[PDB]
Amino acid sequence: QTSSSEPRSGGIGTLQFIEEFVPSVYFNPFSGPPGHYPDQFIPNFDAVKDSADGYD
Amino acid sequence: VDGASIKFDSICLYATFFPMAHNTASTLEAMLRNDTNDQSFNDYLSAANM
Amino acid sequence: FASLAPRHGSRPFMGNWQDIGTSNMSGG
Repeated sequence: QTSSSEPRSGGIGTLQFIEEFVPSVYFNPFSGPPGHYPDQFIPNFDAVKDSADGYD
Repeated sequence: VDGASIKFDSICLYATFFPMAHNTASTLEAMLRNDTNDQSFNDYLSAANM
Repeated sequence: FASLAPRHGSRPFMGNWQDIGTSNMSGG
């Protein structure tokens, strides 16, 4: 068997970043109540913390 | 002519920051980076002066 | 955004909706 023992999970490569993550056309932006906004546009935002990261 | 002189020794830039909560100051950051939420200003005089 | 507003009683002390922008110029 040439392949791995366990299938790899956790992070996509460059070619799958191209297929997914097509640029988001966000119509009527930020119209909702807070918490229903795209916070995952923000480069500081942990999804499983629901908070923006800091320097420590 | 009257001998008044001025001499600028040093200079510093100061900036007071509102200590906003980091998950609130990131929601305001994200809202203010749209093309629809551009901070638009106007000169109070609003005149071209000749 | 009622968690950012001060609580006069148990109601959030919000501003007005239309008081967001400025409009003053030199006589206009």
